[PDB]
Amino acid sequence: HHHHHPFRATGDGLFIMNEGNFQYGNATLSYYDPETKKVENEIFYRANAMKLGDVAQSMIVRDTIGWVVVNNSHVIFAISTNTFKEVGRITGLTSPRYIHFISDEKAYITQIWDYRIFIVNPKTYQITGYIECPDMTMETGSTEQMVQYGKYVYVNCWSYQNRILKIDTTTDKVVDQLTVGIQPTSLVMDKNFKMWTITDGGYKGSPYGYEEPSLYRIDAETFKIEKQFKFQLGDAPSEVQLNGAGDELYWINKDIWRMSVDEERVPVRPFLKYRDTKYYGLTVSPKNGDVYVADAIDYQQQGMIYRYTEDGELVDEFYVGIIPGAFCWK
Ligand code: CNC
Repeated sequence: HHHHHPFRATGDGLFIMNEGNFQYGNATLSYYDPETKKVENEIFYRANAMKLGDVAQSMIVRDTIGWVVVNNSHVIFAISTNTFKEVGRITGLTSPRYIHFISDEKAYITQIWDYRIFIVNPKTYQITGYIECPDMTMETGSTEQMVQYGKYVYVNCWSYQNRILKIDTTTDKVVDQLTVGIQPTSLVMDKNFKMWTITDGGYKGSPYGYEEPSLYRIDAETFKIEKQFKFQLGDAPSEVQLNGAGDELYWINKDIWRMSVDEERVPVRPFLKYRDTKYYGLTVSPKNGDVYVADAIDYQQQGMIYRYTEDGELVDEFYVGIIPGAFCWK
C-alpha cells in the first residue's frame, strides 16, 4: 500500500530497558540482534504510538510475551516480543520493581515505597493479593529481585532495608528472613543452588546508613550465609548477573568484576576496567557467553552498551536510550 512494513524482532535478540530520567517521563525500550549488530531504539513508542513512561526498570519473557515493568508509571505492560505491540497491562502498582512467575496463574511484583509484594494473575491482569513483609513501612519499604528454590521465593530488600526474605508460595506468607549489610541490590541463583547478593554503600549523608558493601554466597536449602567479600567504603556495587550455565558471577563496582561461583576468593584483576563513567547495567548471553555492559555515562546524555566476548575482546558498542539499566533475552 504505502508505509514501510513495521519493525519485527526476528531471532534470539536482546531487550534493553532504558530508565530515562526519573520524573521526566523519557524511559524507552531498545532491541539488539547479536548477529546483525543492529540496534532499534524507542521500539515501544514506535510500535504502540505511546510513551513507555517514567522509570523502565525490568523485563521477563514468558512464551513470546514480554512483561515490561515501568516503576514510576505504576504499570507493567505485556507486549508481543515479535511486534512490540501491547497485548495487555497491569495497573494500580505502587512503584513496581520486578515480576517473578510462580505459574501462568500467579506472579509476584515487588515494590518500592510499599511494605507489600503484590500478587497478580497474569492471565486476567488482576491483583489477587498482597504479601505483608514484617518490620516494614510504606515510607521506607523496598522489595526487589527474586529467585525460586522449590516452593519458596527468596527476595532482597533494597532502599532503606537490610534483609533477604523467604516466602512459602503455598501460603504466600514470609516464613523466614536473613539480615545482611545495608541495601542488598540484587539476587541470582547459581548451578549449585546458592544465592548471591551484593549491597551498595548506602550513600554519603543517608539517614539509613553509609558502610562498607559486601558480596554474599548463601545456601538456598538452609538459608545460611557461606562467604562474604567486603569492599571499600564509598564503593556502591550493583546488578549481580550469571552466565547461562550459572557458574560465572559478574557484578558492577566502578569496573565490571567476574568470579567463578566455585572458589573462595575475589580475583585480583577485573573483567573490564573503569572508564571515568557510570557502568549501571549488566547481562551475559546464555548462547555466546558474551558480556553486555550498560553505560549511563553521566546519567544525562544518551547511553551506550558495550559487548565483549567471554574471553574479554570488544565485539560491538551501540547507542541506546537514557540511563540503560537492565536487559532481557528474547
Ligand atoms: C545518581 C542516583 C540515581 N538514583 Co537514586 C539511587 N540509588 N540515587 C542516586 C545517587 C545520587 C548521588 C547524586 N546526587 O549523584 C544516590 C545513591 C545518593 C541516590 C539516592 C537514592 N536513590 C534512590 C532510589 C530508590 C532511586 N534513585 C533513582 C532516582 C536514581 C537514578 C536513576 C534514574 N533513572 O534517574 C540515578 C542512578 C541517576 C539520577 C541522576 O543523578 N540523574 C542525573 C541528572 C539528570 O539529575 P536529576 O534530574 O536532577 O536527578 C536528581 C535526582 O534523581 C536525585 N536523586 C537521586 N536518587 C533519588 C531518589 C529520589 C527518591 C529522589 C526524589 C531524588 C533522587 O539526584 C539527582 C540530583 O541532580 C532511581 C530511579 C533508581 C532506580 N531506577 O531504581 C530510584 C528512584 C525510583 C523511585 N520510584 O523512587 C534511593 C531511595 C536509594 C537508597 N535507599 O539509597 C535514594 C534517595 C535519596 C534522596 N531522595 O535524596
